[PDB]
Amino acid sequence: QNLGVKTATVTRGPLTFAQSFPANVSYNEYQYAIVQARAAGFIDKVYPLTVGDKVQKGTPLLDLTIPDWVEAQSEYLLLRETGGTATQTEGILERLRLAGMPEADIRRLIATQKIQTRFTLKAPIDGVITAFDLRAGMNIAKDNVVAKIQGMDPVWVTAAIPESIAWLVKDASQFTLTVPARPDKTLTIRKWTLLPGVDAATRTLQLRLEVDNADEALKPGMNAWLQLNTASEPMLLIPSQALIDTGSEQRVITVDADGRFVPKRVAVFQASQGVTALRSGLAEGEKVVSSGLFLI
Amino acid sequence: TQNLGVKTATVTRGPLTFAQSFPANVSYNEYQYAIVQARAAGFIDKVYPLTVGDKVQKGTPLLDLTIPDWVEAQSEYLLLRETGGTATQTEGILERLRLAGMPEADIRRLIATQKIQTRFTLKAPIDGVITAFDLRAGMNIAKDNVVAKIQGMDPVWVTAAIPESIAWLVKDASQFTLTVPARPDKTLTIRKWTLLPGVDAATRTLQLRLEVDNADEALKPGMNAWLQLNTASEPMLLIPSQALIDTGSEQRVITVDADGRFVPKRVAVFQASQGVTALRSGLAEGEKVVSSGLFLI
Ligand SMILES: [Ag+]
Ligand SMILES: [Ag+]
Repeated sequence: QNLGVKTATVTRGPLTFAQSFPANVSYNEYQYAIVQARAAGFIDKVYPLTVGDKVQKGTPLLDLTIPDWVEAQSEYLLLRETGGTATQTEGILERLRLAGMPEADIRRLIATQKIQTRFTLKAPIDGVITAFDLRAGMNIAKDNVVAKIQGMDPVWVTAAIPESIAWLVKDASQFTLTVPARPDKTLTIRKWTLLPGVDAATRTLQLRLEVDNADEALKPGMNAWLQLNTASEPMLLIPSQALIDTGSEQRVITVDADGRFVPKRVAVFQASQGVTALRSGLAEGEKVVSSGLFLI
Repeated sequence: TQNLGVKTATVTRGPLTFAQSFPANVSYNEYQYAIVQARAAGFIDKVYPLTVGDKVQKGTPLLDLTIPDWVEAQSEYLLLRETGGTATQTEGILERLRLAGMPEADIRRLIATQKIQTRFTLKAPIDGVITAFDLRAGMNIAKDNVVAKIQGMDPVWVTAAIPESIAWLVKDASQFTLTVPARPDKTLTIRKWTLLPGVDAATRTLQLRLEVDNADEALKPGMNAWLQLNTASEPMLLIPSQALIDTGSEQRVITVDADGRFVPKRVAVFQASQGVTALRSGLAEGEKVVSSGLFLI
């Protein structure tokens, strides 16, 4: 009959299965930008760039020159002399932007008057080079590609999930990202999405995850770990401490408010995370004692 | 757009079923063993052609043994059938003997054959397999001391290594499908099952105690046993997979309003399994669709 004790109380609810997962970083094929040629032409310059550097934003990649183009921009040129009604000249200018002449150039042809030489092309978005090293003098064709850039503001980690435990995930907080390379502050997490593709090896769905890269502290192909938390159909819960056995016997403390205790019988369904859930034995609201201590 | 050598399919709500094979190691149940112990001090005789591990067919002899003291009273009583001592007296000692531990089938022989009871054999309780015992000949023993053990085999234990994550999703014996490389044979029926809530700290893994019906006795333990388990999923709208199509960013399939007129409806697949698929969103509970179809542009 002591009372240097602590009170506990039975509760209904689910558990929380921990689970760490292997994750490999990735570049979202969405936050990228490519620069393509308006139409065939030839090249010039090409700066001190390799397949992957750091462009600051809108900056030169290479000058280039185009034949054919000129043929008409000169034909047109004479009309401003041979009194060809405005509508005529205009009709050929659109017939040029058509083929694909930069608008800001045409104003410059019309103003500076001197036919349009070569015209450099600048990188659209800040980012990181990928593909491109081609240089000097090359013959190209229409909308053919010339180079790519990679954005880094958002990033991709793709953990490999078991279908069996798939649909138990429906909120971004179940996830807890972590990285060996960068402990640091946070690993905040934009949005999550699940490619319903069943990697036929182990029944595994690729689980895409756009992560906030601002401080740019991450490259790709790194090592990334995913602490996921799953749950369970709710069951009668009790703190583990307050449970005891050692053999076929399994059960603990009933405490009806009269401060009087009693041996009640419970069969643990499963245990996890320092607390246990009884398949059967107690009642929704019943009170039990954890950390207690008293005599025979 | 008009053929009809087809087959009709109808959308529905419900769960999927996740397959999953698992490693299992057979085992003997520490409940299906028996030990034969002595009633009281005595000495021995015989001891049959048995080794530490044979095949007892059930209730059968292990050895006969001789005991003194026992005699003391069983002779005293023998005179009360001559010296006219009320039936109540005699019977009072017989119980006082079964008390000490006298085989009921032996007393009948004491009363019938009359000849005081020489020695008396002891038989093996349960069908099984001998474990411990090789002791033989003539030996001095004491009271409830042990003599031999046996291992039952009729019920057998297999224990799969289950992940808690998936744990609670199992509540019926039929999800279990047992298979053994060694013995394809007929069935592998499965008495009862149960979970030992001890989380194997390595991988978050429970045990999965399974009592399997070993009748034909075709399984020793330490064997290889595979457990094809099936899980489930919170209910979602289903469609036969045959009746779905894509190949790129497009994903959707046949809507068939009763007018026999079809239409390209757009659906989003949550995941697939076991030959059917489940749409996160897209169609309607009971909308009609076509599997096994086939027609033109
Ligand atoms: Ag449950
Ligand atoms: Ag679903």
